[PDB]
Amino acid sequence: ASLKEIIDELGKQAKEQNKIASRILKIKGIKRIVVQLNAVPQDKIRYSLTIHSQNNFRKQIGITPQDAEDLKLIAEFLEKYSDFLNEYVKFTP
Amino acid sequence: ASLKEIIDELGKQAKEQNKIASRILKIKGIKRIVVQLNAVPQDKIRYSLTIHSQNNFRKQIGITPQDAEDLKLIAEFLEKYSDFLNEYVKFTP
Repeated sequence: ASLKEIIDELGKQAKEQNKIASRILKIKGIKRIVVQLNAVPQDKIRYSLTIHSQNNFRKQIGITPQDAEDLKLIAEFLEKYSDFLNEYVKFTP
Repeated sequence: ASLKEIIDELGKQAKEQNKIASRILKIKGIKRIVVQLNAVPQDKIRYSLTIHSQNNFRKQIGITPQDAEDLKLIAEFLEKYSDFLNEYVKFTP
């Protein structure tokens, strides 16, 4: 599944259910942080990326120094898809 | 306030109160993401860094492509202090 494909599936699902539709993005090279894409309905669908631990998935992530490389890789993912994303979808304000 | 100084103040406060003691870390160059250091008591004090939005401070942050640079700067902060931190404190597992 390409990013676009996941976007499209999560938008569809969120629209049909009128609730948050989420999916883990399998970004290469990330060791510990789990990245999840969410489609959030309002009126309208808005997207966000949330980060998560493995150990306490539903809780808020507690970052440690060992997450530095993961964080850079998330940053790089965002830049690589930035132009596409900003044309293709709208994010939570 | 140096990092060590904030660490020491948050450890002291968390120990005296038996509850989470938090403080925003004023890391230079970060535009939007708010970084907060937390001291969490168990038995023992464990530290975490959490990230936050300005707009929905208490909610979970929804990352967007515009946060890429902030994320890199957090990564760089973590690497710059990594050796000190891993000697000086213990993190949430």
